[PDB]
Amino acid sequence: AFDTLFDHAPDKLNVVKKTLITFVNKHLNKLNLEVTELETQFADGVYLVLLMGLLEGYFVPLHSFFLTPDSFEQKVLNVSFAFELMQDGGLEKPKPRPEDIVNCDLKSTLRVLYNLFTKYRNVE
Amino acid sequence: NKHSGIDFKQLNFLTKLNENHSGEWWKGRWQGNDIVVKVLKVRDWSTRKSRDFNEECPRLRIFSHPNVLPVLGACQSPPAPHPTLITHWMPYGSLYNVLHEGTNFVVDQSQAVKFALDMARGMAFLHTLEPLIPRHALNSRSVMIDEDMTARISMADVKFSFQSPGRMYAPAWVAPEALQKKPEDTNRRSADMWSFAVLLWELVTREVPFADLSNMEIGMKVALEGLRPTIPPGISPHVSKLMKICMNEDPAKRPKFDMIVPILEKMQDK
Repeated sequence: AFDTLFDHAPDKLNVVKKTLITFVNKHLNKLNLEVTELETQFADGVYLVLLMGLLEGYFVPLHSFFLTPDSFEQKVLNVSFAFELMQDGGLEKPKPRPEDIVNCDLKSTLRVLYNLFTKYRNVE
Repeated sequence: NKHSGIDFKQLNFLTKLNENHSGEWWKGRWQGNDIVVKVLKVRDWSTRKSRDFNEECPRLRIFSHPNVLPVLGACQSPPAPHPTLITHWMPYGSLYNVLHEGTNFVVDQSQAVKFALDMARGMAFLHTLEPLIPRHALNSRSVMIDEDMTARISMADVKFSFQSPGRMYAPAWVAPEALQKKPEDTNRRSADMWSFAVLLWELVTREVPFADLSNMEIGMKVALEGLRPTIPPGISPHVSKLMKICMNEDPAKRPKFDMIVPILEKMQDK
């Protein structure tokens, strides 16, 4: 479904963006963090790590990832870690490469976020 | 091989007790014993991880201290379907169960003090081991309560090298430095004394620490925003003093367990 919707269904896509912003903020706002745009605010992997702990009920020790990544490589490591966490929770390996997220590919970013929303949309 | 472990075929699974991120617990029977079977959850099991489990399990087999509850045995996998630990069944469950999920009489403050002494003795013992048992976190879920109400540090609750390295599920008992630094860069004995201070807090309040927050919120706020348990009002000066020094911000000023055992021994009914 997802690729058809992204390439051909613009209004349906804006509802997906809006729902996703609402979903990520519902969790991230518990840490006083706010997402205003999906295009670049997940690219460094930090919010994906934090979100996974919020959705699955753990803290991630600060030495386990880079809280303030200062390179491409560090971001890639963050995102790859986040994808492992998703697999540890029972999701299949995500389709995008971690590099696709760090390079702000919108379709890749929204597909990852949309698979989180589908699984975790009822988490308080 | 030196040990083959317990034969999985000999275990009789009776009742499921619990399941979480780490695995499933079942009440069972084995060779005439009432046991708890812990079936560990692991992704991408391998020969290497299996070898590691078999080398890590024997450290858990501590049968020389009344306040330590050993692993009675383990099932190597293969040939067991999954790595599994067996312990004797502790009729009152965990300290957490006893304090927060009781259904009958509430444990009295004498019994609470005896829990605290039991836990401090067990920790003083475990702190004599060289090297320390790796990845052992003290919290109320990882202490068990035996038939005569003795508290025992649970060796089956130690995490293995292959389990969830970057996921912490009970951060409310973890020292702020340990939320932020690798174990190699922290004094693990001093971090364990913070965990004990939070258990004193829980024994005083009979509340779950930071019960209103998620685990991520707890770790982030403790690590980065200075969140701490509030010292309860209306407690004796020596309880207050002990909790404050055990929960000192500076790890090097927290006492050794063998220096608080004698305080707790004075606090007991005799």
